[PDB]
Amino acid sequence: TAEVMSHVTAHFGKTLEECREESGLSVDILDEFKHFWSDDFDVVHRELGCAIICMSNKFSLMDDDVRMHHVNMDEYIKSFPNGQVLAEKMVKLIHNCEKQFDTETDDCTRVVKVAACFKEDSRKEGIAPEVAMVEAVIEKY
Ligand SMILES: CCC/C=C\C=C\CCCCCCCCCO
Ligand SMILES: [Mg+2]
Repeated sequence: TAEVMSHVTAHFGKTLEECREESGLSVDILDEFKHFWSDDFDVVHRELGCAIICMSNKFSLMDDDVRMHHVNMDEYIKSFPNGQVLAEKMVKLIHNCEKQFDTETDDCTRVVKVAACFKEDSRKEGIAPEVAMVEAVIEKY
């Protein structure tokens, strides 16, 4: 659900700043990872794709070929409250996007294209949070 995705996003986003330099991702492109979900944030920059690799690697969410590791992704998602309701759908949805971009061999570019597809399909399927839901989780600390 969108509520569960808010919790996943809020945690996943904590590795933005440590990944910023190696990805070449300007603050001007993305200042806080929660804005990934803004209606009018365009998910396009190769640097954001590099950042997403870097952030995923932190939680072993990538397989040897820089695609989603399905098992580790499922385990990550179920580590959040009610995570089991989202885990099957989210893997299926991401993997479907990956197949559409399998002919992009540049890893950063492939991953940003996959991220954009995942955002769009997440809205269609009802698992996209609003920024305010993401902020509400972050704000409990
Ligand atoms: C991914 C869990 C954190 C929540 C939102 C972040 C979304 C951006 C990226 C979606 C996953 C992309 C990994 C697939 C790479 C295929 O080569
Ligand atoms: Mg490769």
